[PDB]
Amino acid sequence: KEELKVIYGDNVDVKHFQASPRTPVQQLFDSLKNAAANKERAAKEAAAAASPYLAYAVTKKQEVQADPSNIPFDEVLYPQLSEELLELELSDIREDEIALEKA
Amino acid sequence: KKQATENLMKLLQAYKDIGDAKSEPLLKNHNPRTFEDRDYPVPDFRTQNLKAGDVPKFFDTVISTRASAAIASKDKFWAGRKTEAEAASAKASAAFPRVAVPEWKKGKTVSIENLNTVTDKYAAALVPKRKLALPVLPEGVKKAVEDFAASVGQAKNASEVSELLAKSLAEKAVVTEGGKVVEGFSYVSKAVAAKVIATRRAEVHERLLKLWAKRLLVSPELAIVPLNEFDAQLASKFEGISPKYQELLSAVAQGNK
Amino acid sequence: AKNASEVSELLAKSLAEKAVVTEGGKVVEGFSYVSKAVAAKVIATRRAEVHE
Amino acid sequence: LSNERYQLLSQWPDFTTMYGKDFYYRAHPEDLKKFYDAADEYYKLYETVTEFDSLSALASQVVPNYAARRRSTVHPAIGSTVADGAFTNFLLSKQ
Repeated sequence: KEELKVIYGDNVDVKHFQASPRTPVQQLFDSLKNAAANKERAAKEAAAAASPYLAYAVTKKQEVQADPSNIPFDEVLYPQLSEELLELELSDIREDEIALEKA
Repeated sequence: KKQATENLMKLLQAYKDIGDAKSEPLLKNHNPRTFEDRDYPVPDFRTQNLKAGDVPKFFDTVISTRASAAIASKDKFWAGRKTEAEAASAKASAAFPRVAVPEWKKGKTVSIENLNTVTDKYAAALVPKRKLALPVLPEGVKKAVEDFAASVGQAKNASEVSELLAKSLAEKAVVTEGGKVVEGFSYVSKAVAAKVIATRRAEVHERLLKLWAKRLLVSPELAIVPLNEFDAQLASKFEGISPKYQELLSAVAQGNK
Repeated sequence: AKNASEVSELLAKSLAEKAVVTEGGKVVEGFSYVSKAVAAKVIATRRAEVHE
Repeated sequence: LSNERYQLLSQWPDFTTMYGKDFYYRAHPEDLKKFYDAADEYYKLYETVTEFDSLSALASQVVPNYAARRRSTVHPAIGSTVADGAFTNFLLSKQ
């Protein structure tokens, strides 16, 4: 809910994204549909930052955070981990399917 | 503390090296299911003299013994892995990069051109070591294809003609490792893998629904013993089974007349 | 750049498929036409449902 | 003196190069909690050595005890080596 509160509002409907998470293309198009209010929030914050160290730091952080190529995809980063996190739920189901084949 | 942190960082390098020499899966040894013995002799409740309400408490202490013995077997793995990595931690390299702090001399000051290249080193580790090259359509090419549709006269649907060009590159977006494209890298996403789980849950839940369909077409009186109150009835002998539902099940089985 | 051929053709075809008609240089709007490959598919299915 | 302590927080190993999940899952669960505690400790040490607005009130804990030693009833600049050397003149002369 907190990860998607910054996009879809407060009535985020977390049931829809728990069941079917958003694809890497929909994570992109939710980045780009708030980027104009993100580049303007960073420019309004860098103008009112307390010192020109902090003003560069809130633009350099937003220059990295607004680029959608910098979103960390755990399946792209660690491919063997996200297949093994898949076979934690595929093995929990397989233990329920062996219990019905025995029955 | 700097030496403790260099010892810990050398230890976590020794853990990563002897776990990548053995080529083991990442989640395998942290999963205590993998240390569980499935070929254990599985104690039979019909030879342990249980009374009516005693069978589910027998089942809980056979499970929680066999689960505690899998956790304690995972602890014996990691306690033996620790001494294997602490031996190689003592023979290690210890050439780590240092934390980027702004350079401050003894009586001098700190330039903002050094506070900013330090902040560049913090925001250059915010990028991931391998990333999807998710393409934004620039306005330099999203207008050169919008007005090309507006010169033909599709200026009313000029919104959708750009988005398909954006999505067709977004869908076959390739991954890049160090700016270069690692090629032949297929990844399974988190919306694909949650569709494999949702169909596999639906094809095992319909076997549970088909299991109980046969048992309630043949024997429909079974729907009067609730599923949680079922093994609270059992005992070790058949004559010890709790008669809460026995005489009701015998009369519902005889039919509606 | 290896599949740079196909990424252009889909942009060509997406305008080609919803290509509008123009009468005198201006677009006559609300002009639906049934083509000669659509109308020969109406004939080929209607021939197959009377031959069966 | 804060600069001499900041110079040894400059030579601290970059622990954030081991935050990835290929170090998370290869490592013992107790040696990873120690590693995440040793990274939280550096931010405790570094955020207090760069608290340079606290040095001006630490200097006022040194001033009043020094300034009372200078309010000597003999001399502001008196010390033991001079006052022992002037006891040698006082004692090794006649009464």
